[PDB]
Amino acid sequence: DDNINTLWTGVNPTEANCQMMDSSESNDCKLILTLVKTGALVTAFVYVIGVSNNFNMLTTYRNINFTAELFFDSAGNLLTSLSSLKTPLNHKSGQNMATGAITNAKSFMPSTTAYPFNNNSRENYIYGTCHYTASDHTAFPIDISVMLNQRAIRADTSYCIRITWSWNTGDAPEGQTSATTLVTSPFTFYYIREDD
Amino acid sequence: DDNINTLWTGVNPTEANCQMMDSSESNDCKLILTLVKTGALVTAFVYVIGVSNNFNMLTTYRNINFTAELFFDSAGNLLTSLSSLKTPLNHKSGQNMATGAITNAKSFMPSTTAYPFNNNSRENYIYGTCHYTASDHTAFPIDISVMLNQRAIRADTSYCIRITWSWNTGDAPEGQTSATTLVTSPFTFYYIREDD
Amino acid sequence: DDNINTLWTGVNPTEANCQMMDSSESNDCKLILTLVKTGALVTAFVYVIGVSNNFNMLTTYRNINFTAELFFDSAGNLLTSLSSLKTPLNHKSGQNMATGAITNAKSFMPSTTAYPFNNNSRENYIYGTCHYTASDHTAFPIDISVMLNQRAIRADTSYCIRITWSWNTGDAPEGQTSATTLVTSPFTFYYIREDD
Repeated sequence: DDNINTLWTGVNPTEANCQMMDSSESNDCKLILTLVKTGALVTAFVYVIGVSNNFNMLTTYRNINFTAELFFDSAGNLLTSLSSLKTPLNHKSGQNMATGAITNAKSFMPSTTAYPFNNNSRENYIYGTCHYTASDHTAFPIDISVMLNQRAIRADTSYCIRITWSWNTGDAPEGQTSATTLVTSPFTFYYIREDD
Repeated sequence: DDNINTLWTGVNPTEANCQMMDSSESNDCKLILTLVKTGALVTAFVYVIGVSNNFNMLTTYRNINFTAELFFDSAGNLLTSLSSLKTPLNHKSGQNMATGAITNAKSFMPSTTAYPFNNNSRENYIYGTCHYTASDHTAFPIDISVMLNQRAIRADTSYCIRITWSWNTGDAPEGQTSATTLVTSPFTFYYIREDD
Repeated sequence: DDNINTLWTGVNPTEANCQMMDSSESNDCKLILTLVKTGALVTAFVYVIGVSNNFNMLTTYRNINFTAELFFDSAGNLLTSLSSLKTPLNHKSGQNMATGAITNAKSFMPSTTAYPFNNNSRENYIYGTCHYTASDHTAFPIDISVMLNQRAIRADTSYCIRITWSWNTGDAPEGQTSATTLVTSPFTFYYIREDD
């Protein structure tokens, strides 16, 4: 069964499943996250679809960054209370999430052996790029940094994935006319996965 | 059988399988394309090998862009008449194309759930970069755009993939005298795929 | 068995497995390399973790380049005497290398059909980017070149893979004092895989 090789958020959820900004009253966006086991690695594919106004209007600032923090327990279960993503992940079931248990969730996690915790003498950072398309159809470039693991906030935080989208320009992607909706193009990164 | 997880053009076809330029009267290049299923995603691997003289000589201009348009039917069979690629895809058979029927061709296609159709409703694409190597061995950078399912053109056009290669420079990558075959380095992008 | 689809160095070997610099008297770094079969392609995942002082002190210079040269025989076995990597690859066994024989090693190799030997205006180099993280956590960008096949050196050198990391900047990545071990973020590239 190939569907269990995916651990994902589902494609275009009915409602916003992610609270990117602390200032928001509830989930302010749709986080689309797909994790695929591909040999010794995880293929990670992620992007964002703006939902709440204050989030979407971030396009109007010249200097912006927002982070999705995803925290997992010892079994590879998403800790919804601590994480930016507020609905747990599941296997592929069409364009949707399956509803049953997760098979070998742990082997979707970033290797603690390759990406350790609280080790000043090693690094866990992954850097990439993605884009936003403005109303004027110009490709606005978005920086993406990825930090794996690192310090664990809670006693049960056994694995970490943090994704920061940032940008810096003399000009803002968008005006105050608004009537614009923020969406990042997809970013794909790769990491080594933990065993069961 | 792993061979059915790939849908491609085959490696290095005898002669040009793609008519990239509107001005060409026939196939003017070899479009090398690999679509590999990787769980809920498709890994897409693409580059071009110039054949016709007029096509190879694009290296001599300061402002150049070319697009391969791929249209697919409801079963996911390439609509060759409408497409730049004039030869259908089939599974991996060694370094070449297999000759039988295609297994689950639709599950290679870009998801209409993730990528619905824009018929004047919206506007969008996905961005990357690749390079050309000049006779002086210097890496000339080429921009790549990818548009999924933006617009359906004929009644049987169930899926769209458009890929545009462009560059803009004060100098042309090759001189009039230093003119050789146009070849791109491979570009990889990823999309969420439709189900069977 | 999914483990045989992976061919790697293992995670964080106890001792340096790679001699990057010719000036080094023994292995001066840890080469982390993972090759995963992905249909008709191989997903190649590579980065380095510095070990020797001479190698770690590379962080203090403004213009640096180093290359890992990998040569394989007709059976797809790494030729250690010739290669920068001095320890053979094996399949996944947890966070480590398998110890037995290698299953279908040749199919992890770069296609001679796609990437021929010393053939003019044919096949191509691969260019990419990755990063080094300085003490202030600022991302220093590293250019990567990848060369497939191309020139063989010894009579049993049936396959070739070269990886060049280079950089050129107005400032050195680290200060003289704040310098620490040199570690690259992972670079992921793709090639068409030779068959069995």
